[PDB]
Amino acid sequence: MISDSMTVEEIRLHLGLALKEKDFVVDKTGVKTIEIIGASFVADEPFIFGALNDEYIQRELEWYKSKSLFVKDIPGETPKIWQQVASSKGEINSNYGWAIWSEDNYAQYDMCLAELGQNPDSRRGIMIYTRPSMQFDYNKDGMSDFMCTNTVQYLIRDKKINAVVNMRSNDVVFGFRNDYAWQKYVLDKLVSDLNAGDSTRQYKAGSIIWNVGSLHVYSRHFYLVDHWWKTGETHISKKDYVGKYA
Amino acid sequence: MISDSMTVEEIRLHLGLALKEKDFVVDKTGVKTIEIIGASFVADEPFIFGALNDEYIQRELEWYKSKSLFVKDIPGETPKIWQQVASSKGEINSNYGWAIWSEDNYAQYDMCLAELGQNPDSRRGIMIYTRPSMQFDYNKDGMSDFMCTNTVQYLIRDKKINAVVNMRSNDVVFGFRNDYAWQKYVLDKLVSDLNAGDSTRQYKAGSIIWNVGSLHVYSRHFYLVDHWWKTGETHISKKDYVGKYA
Amino acid sequence: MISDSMTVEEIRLHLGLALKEKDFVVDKTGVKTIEIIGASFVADEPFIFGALNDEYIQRELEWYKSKSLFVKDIPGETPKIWQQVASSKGEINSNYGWAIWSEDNYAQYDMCLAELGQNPDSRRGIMIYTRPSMQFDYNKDGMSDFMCTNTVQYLIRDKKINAVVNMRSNDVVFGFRNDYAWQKYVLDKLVSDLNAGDSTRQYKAGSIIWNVGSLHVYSRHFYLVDHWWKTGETHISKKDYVGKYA
Amino acid sequence: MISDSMTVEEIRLHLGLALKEKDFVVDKTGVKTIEIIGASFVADEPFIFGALNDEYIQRELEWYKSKSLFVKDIPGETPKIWQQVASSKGEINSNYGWAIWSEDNYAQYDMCLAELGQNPDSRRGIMIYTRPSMQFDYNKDGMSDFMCTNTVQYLIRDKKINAVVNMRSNDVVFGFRNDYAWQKYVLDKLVSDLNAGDSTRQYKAGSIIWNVGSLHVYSRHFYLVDHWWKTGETHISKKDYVGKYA
Ligand SMILES: Nc1ccn([C@H]2C[C@H](O)[C@@H](COP(=O)(O)O)O2)c(=O)n1
Ligand SMILES: Nc1ccn([C@H]2C[C@H](O)[C@@H](COP(=O)(O)O)O2)c(=O)n1
Ligand SMILES: Nc1ccn([C@H]2C[C@H](O)[C@@H](COP(=O)(O)O)O2)c(=O)n1
Ligand SMILES: Nc1ccn([C@H]2C[C@H](O)[C@@H](COP(=O)(O)O)O2)c(=O)n1
Repeated sequence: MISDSMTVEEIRLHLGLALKEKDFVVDKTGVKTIEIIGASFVADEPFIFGALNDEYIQRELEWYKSKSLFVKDIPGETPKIWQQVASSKGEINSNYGWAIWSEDNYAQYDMCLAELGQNPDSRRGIMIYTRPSMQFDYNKDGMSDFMCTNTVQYLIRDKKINAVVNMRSNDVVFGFRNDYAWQKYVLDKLVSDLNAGDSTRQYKAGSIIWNVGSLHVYSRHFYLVDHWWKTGETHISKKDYVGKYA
Repeated sequence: MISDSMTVEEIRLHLGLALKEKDFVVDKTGVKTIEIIGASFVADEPFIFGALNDEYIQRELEWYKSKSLFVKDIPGETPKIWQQVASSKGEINSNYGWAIWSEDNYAQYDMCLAELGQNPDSRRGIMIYTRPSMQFDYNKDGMSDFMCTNTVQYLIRDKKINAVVNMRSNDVVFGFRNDYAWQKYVLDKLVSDLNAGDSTRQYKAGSIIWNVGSLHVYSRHFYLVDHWWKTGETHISKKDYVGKYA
Repeated sequence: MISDSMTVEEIRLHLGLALKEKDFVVDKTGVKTIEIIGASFVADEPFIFGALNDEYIQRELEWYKSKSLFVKDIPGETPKIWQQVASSKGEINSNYGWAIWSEDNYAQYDMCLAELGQNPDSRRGIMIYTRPSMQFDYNKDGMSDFMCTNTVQYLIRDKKINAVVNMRSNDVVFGFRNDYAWQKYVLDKLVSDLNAGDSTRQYKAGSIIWNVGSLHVYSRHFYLVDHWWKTGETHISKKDYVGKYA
Repeated sequence: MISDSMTVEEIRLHLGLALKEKDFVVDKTGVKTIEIIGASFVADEPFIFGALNDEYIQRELEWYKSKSLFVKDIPGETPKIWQQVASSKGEINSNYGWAIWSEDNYAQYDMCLAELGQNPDSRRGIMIYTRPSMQFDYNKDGMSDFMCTNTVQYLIRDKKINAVVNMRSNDVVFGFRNDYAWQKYVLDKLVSDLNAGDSTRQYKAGSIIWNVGSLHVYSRHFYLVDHWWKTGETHISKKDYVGKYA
């Protein structure tokens, strides 16, 4: 059986409770955050707070597909968040396409596919993003990029494929929305590739279980939580917002 | 805030429900298991079903401390479970002492200690057990040992250090009891070392949160689940047991 | 006066000298090239090395005429070189017909025609291919197509119309042959259209001056340079070739 | 290899030959010019004919740094050449600081720096000054300013950075001296910024290659060419000059 987990709605409630109680934690940049530690929930919605920007997600998907570890290869103008985190040559660590499709990271996609193709019940169907050398690699050439995704395991039960996503650190507003788009993409891909290998498999995408060490909102997005707490709306324009989180 | 997780007592209940409903899954050895996928609970007891064998746990601790990748170096008679999984030269992968203390695995314990000593609020305080090359390493020289522990992250909040344990696969009866004893040991050690570096820290051991891709019971231990379901006792002698799981 | 420039024969000689001296530069694909920087010569021959394929050039002319930015609209089977450089929807940037005849690129042909029709001596008769936004456009939707032609200026002196072609990057073997066919076409067109406006003009096509930032040969075509260096023949079948550039 | 180009001394010779032969072309103002079409030379001197006025060049540098498209913002008294070419509100197009540093022109300097910092061997390292809409923009609000510089490309070879400057039109006497001072400034800046990003790069300024569609001298400066032809002096006072170009 799949575990009886929280949903995104209940995560929203706990994040609102945390802000209500001023349970703040100081980020490495010096700014405040609210936070749930050891979060586990079914990702039954594609975002938590904020708006869906399918345009950005598609540019990031194309970058993942290229497997490039240089932020300039992100289609179009590179987001400043990617610029500030990059090395002195424009390099990073956290291209998730490189992580699962590069032979440099030991063919994570292909090996998980072969595993599950040979034994559908396997507990060893897993894609390993992070690496032991990350202790030293995260600030190579002055980058600041310690891999936030650790592992994603895939379990086929009742002809549905469930993903168990293990993250170290996930921003609620931008992080989860982008990362979920990615994990949903890869799950759909895996289902396709297994079904294409044998037409009697008839697998379907199951649940994505999201496990996060520190799931947090930054102070600049507190107004989103505050507004939802008052009104029940998961998004406002920063201009239309009124309340103490200015 | 720390998430509102299940406790061991609730995990027992769900496993008892899975057996009651005959929710069986076939293991790679061909034997049946019951199973919870994407389990997440606070490890608030040192075992789930069965009895505590402090003698064995101490021998396995001594083996971890040696950092030896050979099963003959387990003090005394090497258990058969370790023999059947070892390579042709008696080698394995899953010595957790090697994983956190060897320089070959990039000094996991020391680097996580240095991180947390420099920034107590860090989300980057983590010990990475598994590795990308595990896709190929798990059956080197004919061993069968795919690393079950992925990562353990440590978060200091309110002067308590919480451990978030991410496992791929965990046997409920033997695995959890031994693995919990290990993770408790390391958490206590980390607290001590951080406190020894500065006497004003005054950190204390917090919660151990257990995240398991597949948390399962093998058919040979079904009689334990069944007996608990009927009586509420978490252990019987296999000889004293009466019921249909013989 | 028109400047005393190199000819194609002298370009051949310098390219042979570069290969002789192993003056190699590593392409972005990881492969080797020889190269002349800041090349300037009169294009007094329709190719440098290799053979003329009038069949391909005509298919590319028809695509230019359609002004389509999708590579599938190239008549017949699309060359793989155009496929690998295209976006995820089959789109590119470098349709030169779009560049000079589209109203989206500000009517370059028509405006240059009007300029030269009004003042034959003008220094402002120019067709601008590239654009400032090319810094961001070159990898839109995952294409890899940074416009190689910058500008072509047209100067009418002594009743002859001279073209000054400014390119960023030009492949010696395929690039120059195709691109020259195009630039010769447009020059002949411009002469026709100006003569048709006034029968007393009697303009004639003059010289095409080719200016290239990086004029290069890829390693897979080194055998052409090598063979010419030994024999003086500007083409061999790859099968008939014998020498160290296999 | 860098192409074997003419030097400034040879350009002087060809201009002296053109005047000797009365190879005149009528300017748009109705005045005569001598002219070299498709000129390409290494700028190995900071001027061709005339005298260096470091005072004026510094004022024009300060104007470029402000990025202002209004000629009144040139420090001190705005030169009449800039007044007669400006629009009804004093606006122009050809502030080169605006061209390379404004976000309105798509961040030319920064993007070329990011390209070359990521791949030193790149052929895509370029600053695009002009734009397709210049066909309409050159006489906006009655200005007369059609961008004279098209593109400048930068190529790093043998740890030297070579600039390839592509101009549509360049006055030999005032234009080249001012424009060269500008391009030298930017090349030195780019070297500094690349070296500051990584101390092992150790790049040095290479050659500036000057490519001009129409390189010309106006009739009011013919006395300079004539005097040099006779004596070899690259400058005279107009009062001290004696000869038929009065
Ligand atoms: N795909 C990603 C990459 C990064 N992060 C966020 C999580 C943290 O807010 C920050 C990483 O910081 P740290 O390394 O300090 O956790 O980036 C994320 O949510 N998802
Ligand atoms: N420290 C460990 C090592 C192994 N296992 C158990 C979990 C599975 O029952 C088995 C590994 O099998 P698989 O690799 O098929 O998951 O070993 C465990 O519980 N804890
Ligand atoms: N009409 C074209 C289009 C492209 N290229 C060649 C020049 C380079 O070999 C490559 C472009 O690569 P880069 O953008 O890296 O210069 O394509 C060319 O010669 N002519
Ligand atoms: N930075 C600049 C700007 C302009 N010009 C000169 C070249 C021509 O003499 C004139 C522009 O005229 P046209 O647009 O007719 O070429 O200005 C120049 O030399 N350099």
